[PDB]
Amino acid sequence: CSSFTSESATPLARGAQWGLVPLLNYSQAPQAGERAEQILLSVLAEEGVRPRLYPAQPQGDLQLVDDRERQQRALDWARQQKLAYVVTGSVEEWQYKNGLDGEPAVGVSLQVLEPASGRVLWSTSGARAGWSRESLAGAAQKVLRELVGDLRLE
Amino acid sequence: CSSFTSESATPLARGAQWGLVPLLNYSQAPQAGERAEQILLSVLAEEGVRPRLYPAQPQGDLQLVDDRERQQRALDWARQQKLAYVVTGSVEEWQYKNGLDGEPAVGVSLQVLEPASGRVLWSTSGARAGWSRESLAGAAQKVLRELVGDLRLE
Amino acid sequence: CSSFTSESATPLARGAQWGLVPLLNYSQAPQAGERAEQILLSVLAEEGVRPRLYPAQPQGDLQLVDDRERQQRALDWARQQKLAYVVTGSVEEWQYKNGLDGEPAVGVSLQVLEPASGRVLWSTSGARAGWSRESLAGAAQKVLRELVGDLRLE
Amino acid sequence: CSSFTSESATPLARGAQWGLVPLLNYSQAPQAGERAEQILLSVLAEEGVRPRLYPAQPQGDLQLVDDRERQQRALDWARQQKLAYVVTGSVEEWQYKNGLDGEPAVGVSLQVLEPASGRVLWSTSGARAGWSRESLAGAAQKVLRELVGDLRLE
Amino acid sequence: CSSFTSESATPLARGAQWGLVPLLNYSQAPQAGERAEQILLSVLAEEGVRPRLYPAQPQGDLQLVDDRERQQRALDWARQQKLAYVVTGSVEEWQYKNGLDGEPAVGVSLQVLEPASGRVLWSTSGARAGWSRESLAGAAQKVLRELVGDLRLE
Amino acid sequence: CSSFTSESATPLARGAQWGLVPLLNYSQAPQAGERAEQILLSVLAEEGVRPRLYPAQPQGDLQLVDDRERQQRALDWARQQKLAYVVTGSVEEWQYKNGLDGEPAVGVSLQVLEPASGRVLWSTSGARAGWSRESLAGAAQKVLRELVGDLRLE
Amino acid sequence: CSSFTSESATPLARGAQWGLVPLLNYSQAPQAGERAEQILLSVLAEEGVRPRLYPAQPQGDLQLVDDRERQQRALDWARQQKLAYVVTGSVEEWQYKNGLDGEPAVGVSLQVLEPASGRVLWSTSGARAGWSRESLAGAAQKVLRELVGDLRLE
Amino acid sequence: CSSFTSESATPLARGAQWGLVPLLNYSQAPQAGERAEQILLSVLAEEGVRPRLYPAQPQGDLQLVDDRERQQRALDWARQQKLAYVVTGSVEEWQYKNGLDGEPAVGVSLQVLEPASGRVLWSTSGARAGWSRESLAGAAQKVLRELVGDLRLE
Amino acid sequence: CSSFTSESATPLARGAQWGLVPLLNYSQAPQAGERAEQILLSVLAEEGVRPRLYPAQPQGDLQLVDDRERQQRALDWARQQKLAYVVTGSVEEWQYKNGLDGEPAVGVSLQVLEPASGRVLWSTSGARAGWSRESLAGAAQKVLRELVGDLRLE
Amino acid sequence: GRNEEIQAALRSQNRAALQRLLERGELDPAQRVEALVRLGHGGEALGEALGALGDGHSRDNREQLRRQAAEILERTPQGLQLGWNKRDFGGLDFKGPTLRAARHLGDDWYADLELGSGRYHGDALDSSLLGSERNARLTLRRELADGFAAATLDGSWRDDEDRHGLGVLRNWRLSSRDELEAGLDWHRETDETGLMRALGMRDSLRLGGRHTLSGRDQLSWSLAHNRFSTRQGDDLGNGEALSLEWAHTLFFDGPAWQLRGGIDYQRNRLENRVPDDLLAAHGGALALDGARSQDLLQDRYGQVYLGSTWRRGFPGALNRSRPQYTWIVDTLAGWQWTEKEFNYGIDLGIGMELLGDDELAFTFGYQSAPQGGGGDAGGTLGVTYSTRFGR
Repeated sequence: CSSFTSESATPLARGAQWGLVPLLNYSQAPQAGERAEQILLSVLAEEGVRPRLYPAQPQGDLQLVDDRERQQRALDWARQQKLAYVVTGSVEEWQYKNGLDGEPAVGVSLQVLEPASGRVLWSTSGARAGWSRESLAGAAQKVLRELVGDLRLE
Repeated sequence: CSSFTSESATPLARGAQWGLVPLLNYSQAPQAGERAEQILLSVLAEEGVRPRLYPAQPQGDLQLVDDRERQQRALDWARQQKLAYVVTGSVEEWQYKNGLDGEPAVGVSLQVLEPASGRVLWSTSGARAGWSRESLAGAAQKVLRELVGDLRLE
Repeated sequence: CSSFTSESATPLARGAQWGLVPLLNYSQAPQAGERAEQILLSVLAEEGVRPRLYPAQPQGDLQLVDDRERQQRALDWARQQKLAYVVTGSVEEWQYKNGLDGEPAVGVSLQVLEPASGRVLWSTSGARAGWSRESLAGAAQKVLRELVGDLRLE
Repeated sequence: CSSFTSESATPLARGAQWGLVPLLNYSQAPQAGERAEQILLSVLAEEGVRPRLYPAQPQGDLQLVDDRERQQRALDWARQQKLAYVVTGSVEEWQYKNGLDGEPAVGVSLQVLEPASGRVLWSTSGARAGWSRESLAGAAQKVLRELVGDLRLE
Repeated sequence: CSSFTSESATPLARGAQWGLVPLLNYSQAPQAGERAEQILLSVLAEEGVRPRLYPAQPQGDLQLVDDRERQQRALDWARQQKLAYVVTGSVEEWQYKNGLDGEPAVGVSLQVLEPASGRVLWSTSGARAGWSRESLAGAAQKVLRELVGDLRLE
Repeated sequence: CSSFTSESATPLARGAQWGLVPLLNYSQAPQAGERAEQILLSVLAEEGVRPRLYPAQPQGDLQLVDDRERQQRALDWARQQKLAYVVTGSVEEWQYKNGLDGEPAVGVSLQVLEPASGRVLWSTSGARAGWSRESLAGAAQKVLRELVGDLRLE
Repeated sequence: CSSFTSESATPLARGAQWGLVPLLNYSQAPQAGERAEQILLSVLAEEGVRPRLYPAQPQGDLQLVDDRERQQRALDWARQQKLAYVVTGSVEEWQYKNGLDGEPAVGVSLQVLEPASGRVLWSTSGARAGWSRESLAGAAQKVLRELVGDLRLE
Repeated sequence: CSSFTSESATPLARGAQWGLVPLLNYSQAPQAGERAEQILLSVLAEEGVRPRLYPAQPQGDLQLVDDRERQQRALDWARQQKLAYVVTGSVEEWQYKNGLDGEPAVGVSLQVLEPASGRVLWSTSGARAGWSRESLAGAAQKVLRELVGDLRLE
Repeated sequence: CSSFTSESATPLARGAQWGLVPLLNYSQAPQAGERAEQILLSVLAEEGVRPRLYPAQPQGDLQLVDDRERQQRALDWARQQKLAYVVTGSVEEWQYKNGLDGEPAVGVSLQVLEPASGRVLWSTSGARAGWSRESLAGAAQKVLRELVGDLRLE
Repeated sequence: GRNEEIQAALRSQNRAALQRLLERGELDPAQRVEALVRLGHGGEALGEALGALGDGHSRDNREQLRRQAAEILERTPQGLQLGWNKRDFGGLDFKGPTLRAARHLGDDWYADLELGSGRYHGDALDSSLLGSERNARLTLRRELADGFAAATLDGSWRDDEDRHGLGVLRNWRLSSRDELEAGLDWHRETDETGLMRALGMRDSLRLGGRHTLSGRDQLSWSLAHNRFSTRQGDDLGNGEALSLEWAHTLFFDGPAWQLRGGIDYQRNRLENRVPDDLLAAHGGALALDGARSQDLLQDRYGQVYLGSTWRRGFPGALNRSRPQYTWIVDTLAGWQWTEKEFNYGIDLGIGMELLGDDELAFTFGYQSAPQGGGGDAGGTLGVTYSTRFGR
């Protein structure tokens, strides 16, 4: 039981200077954004995209740095680097529904932006409530593979 | 399961000036005396009795004030008004019995006093339980109707 | 499922100055003695006995005012009034059985004391475990009816 | 299911001055000794025994007052008068059993003492695990009836 | 389901000055030693043995006084009174099972000592786990009857 | 199910001066060493052995004073009194199991020492998991009987 | 279900001066090392081995709880008395499992060291998941018997 | 369900001076490293390897002590002592799986290090869960045997 | 499984200057009034009515908000803005019924006021316990559609 | 306090208070499982119980969790079972392998599949026409707040004639001491007689109830109206059936000892003559000579019985509920006043755990006077291997 949006924007060139900035974690699972980012890095590399990872920001106050502000600072870094595209996203659901089945429920949104203007060139959302015998990591991998697969890469 | 006592006393006269004083709550349910008083007022009017209510007082410190002394104050009001009869009583049980059926149990004693001397002219007790699909207020109304119904009025 | 003791004493006279003094509550149910007093008032009236009631007085402290202390004060009052008999008793059990849908269990003793001497003239004990759909008030009413019913009045 | 010991002593005289002093509550049920004595007084009344009850005395904190102390003072009171016999005893068990059945379990010892010497003239112990639909007070009444019944009086 | 040890000592004399000191409560049940003593006094009376009970030693702080400290202070009293024998024991188990049936489980040791020297003349141990519908007092009575019944008194 | 160790030592002498030193409690049941001591005194008496018990020397804070040190004081005492043998040991298991059977489980070690030298002349350990209908004291008695029963005495 | 390691070491002399150092309790069951040592003393005695127990020392500080510290403090003791062999070891598992069966699980490792050099001469580990109707002490006894049984003694 | 890695390294020499360094407990079971070390010492002895044990020096506050640091200290000890090989490792899982099965799950990694360089000469890991009738110690012993058995010592 | 009251008033005019003051929340669901407000705004638009929303006021302590006074203040706002009609109402029930298959229960009362004088021109109540597989928002939407649907507009 | 209020909420069946305590995560694992059972979610109760039975929690929490998990598994076992059964109805038996699987298909839906092949070896039957009987039965049980509802789909494919039946059942819980049950049956398997079992179906409308008159005493009754027809759709007779049983428990476990005493009565209006197509002469499978209508269905049957059962769990159950082994000894003595015959029966069984979380069970049953046996003794023989789904 999965659901994916179909973005109608134009194709984006694969051979460009891509970048990856941290994902926004709106799901209540801690560190879900980092896990989604790792799996998305693996999935993008499977499709031939090798984004430059944002630098590790020395955050003195983790609570102070809102995920949105971290994303904005990473966008500033990407602008400083003159990257053509920047891949980001968000995590809306990262949890096991539990009960008895314990099926994983994963929901993530994928966005590709133009760093110079900050415009959203691509926007897609995917959700999956996987099988009972499925892992959360596997469900997230499937969702991100579907989302990155839907990108119309030249 | 219901049980009622039958009084052997002589009938009372409907035409006299009836009164009503608050009921003693020996059940642990909060404010069950007031609920019983309201339903008793409704049930008495069905028969044809229109008792005059005991005027309330400021709370002040009602914690020190017990049910019996408050009822005695109400009886002082009743004798000051020259009332022939005073309907009163007590609540012994007002609760839903523990179980999976939500069964209400009501126990009400109904007394009729003479304010001139304070002697009891009528005293009956009724109990009801076992009707799982019935409301606590409905059981109380039925018990009070049976007790007020048995009150021989000429 | 009930049991009652059968006294071998001489009958008492109905046409006598009866009195009622508060019941000792040796059950651990709060205010069970007062409920027993009200239901005993109703049951006695059914048999044609109208006992004059002891004058209540609010307790300065619950711990200081013991059950037997208050009963002794009531017996002093009855002695002052020159009553022939003082009907009294105690509550040994006032509770539903533990668990869900437990039946009511009432255990009550009934005593008739001579106010002058203070000696026991009558002493009967009754216990009942009722139906699961029966109320505590109804079981107590049945027990008190049987105890007062066996009381030999002439 | 019950158990009773058979005293191997001489019968006591019914036509004598009997006394009653409080039972010792070694069961962990509060006020079980008072309930046992209240039922025992009614059970003795069946057989034509009317013991004079010990007088009530003032006290401070009842928790700090030893039961054996009160029994000793009551024995002193009995010796002060010409009481030929004193009925006493103790409550070993007074509770509904633990388990799915929750039947009443009562265990009581009945002793008769010579007040002048304090010598034990009679000593029987009774125990009962009654029907699950039986009440605790009823089971105690049955046990005390059997113990007092076995107290053959010539 | 019970087990009893058989003594290999010489029979004792029924017609002797018997005493009875406290039983040690090594079980976790409070006041189990006193309950066992009461039932043992009843059981010995069944066998024609009337022992002199230890006096009520006045104590302010019962916690400071150990159980077997009390036993020693009672054995000295037995020594002063020149009693031929003295019945001593301990309670090892006094509880219902922590299961669905809650069967009573009782274990008691019985010892007959020579008050002057303090030598042990008799030593038997008895344990029982009774039926589901059995009281703790009844099981203790059966165990004590078996222990006392094996004394082989003369 | 039970298991016992078969000592390969020489028979001991029944006609000797036996002592009895307190048993160590390595189980988590409070006062299990004392219960084992009492049942062992009863069990040895069944086999014609009458040990001399150990004097008090009353201890202070029980939870602070180590069991091994009290035992060492007891061996010192036995050394002064010129005892031939001292029976001691330890309790390893004393509990009802927490499984779905709730059977009693007891494990005890029995040791016979030479009081002066302290050499272990005998050392046997026994364990038993009894029936659900069996008592903890009964299982302990059975284990102690089998250990003492296998003891080789002359 | 059991598992035992079989060693390839040289047989050790039967007739020799053996010690017995306390065992290390690496299991989370408290006092399991002492129970293992007692059952091991019994099990060794079944094979004709009578080791000299290490003299206990007072424990007034919380730093004297480390089993390694005690074991070294006893190894030096064994060195002073010039023992040939020293049996020691550790307790790996001592518990009833929490599954449906709740069988006893015991894991014990046994070592024989040369006291002067401290070299390990023997080293075996045994584990058992016993019967659900078997006790924990019995399972430990079986494991220790098989570990000591396979020990090569001549 | 078991899985073991198969190293492709050249074999080690049985005829060499081995050492044993503590295992790193990355599982959350306390003291699992020492338990694994004891069972590993027993398992190595089965293979004919007699490692020299690290000397256990005391540490500071036991709550906060890193395993890698102790391992490094023992490596420097072994380097000082001219040991050809040092056996060490880590525990990744040491627990019973949740449920009614009581299923042990053990995960252990075995490493052999040249003390001079500190280089890893061997590294294998094993796991075992799907055997509900065996104990945790037994499972650890089987895993350690399989790892040591695959060491292919020459 | 719903119930709705049918107003007897005259129809109002669809073409007029409407308002929407906030709804009272007498249910215990926090912020149920706001959710009802949004769904009611959507439902009115479906019928052609496009009310002017009231302006948000600054808020201090959110726990001290008195819905009546804020609604009154919005009513003055409507009066100064010269609005012909004002739609308001209350939320009586907004919850899922407890237990398995807990269906959504929504109860809303809708009122159309005249801001010139505050006179109520329309007042209806609706309540619905929806299907088990229904959402609270959907039940509220259906109830409000029925309420606004029956609101006769000409 | 707080724990006192939690216990009060658990005892009083305060569904709202339990819901609050559960959502705010202030209950212990055992308390959580208890609340889940009270609120009607059995599957989530089983899940939370099995997922918390480990060393991480404290004593008596593990005990209560184990007991609750065991009782839930007794009610709704999860697992697979392979076995072979022999049931002798008296002069007629039915052997063959069986396969039973059951699991919670979701939190509130329980599935129970029971497949089985088999053959009839009977003197009164033409077993050649009655070839291998392939039986498949699917039962979807929906849990409800005050009981449950179940729908069964059972089919029996055979060379003679296929049977497709459907059954719906709704169990009500009026209180903790009372339950009621109404069910409709359509073309279902029979057990009144061997001949009816082999050649008959049943359309039945049934009512029943179970009442707890005391902690150890339970009263069970059942009222039925049954219509019996051959598998080809020819009437054999309708009737009503009444049953009433009183069960007294002496020990709840260790071993569980229970005494039962009850009465069973059936009255049926049989047709004038058995359909001719069923007779072996007219190309049928009824090899009985004469073939009187009583043989398929007795017009009057009655029995009053007393029974005693000793057991450790339930051998042959899909899930073993006791440590490492189970056994059952069940005895029944009966007095059939309609047949003037005393019926004696014993049911024996033993189970043992082989590989862990499983059970190899052997079960034996004997019954001197089976209903419709006509003086021939009946019995039961079975061997099963059961494995449990779960951690």
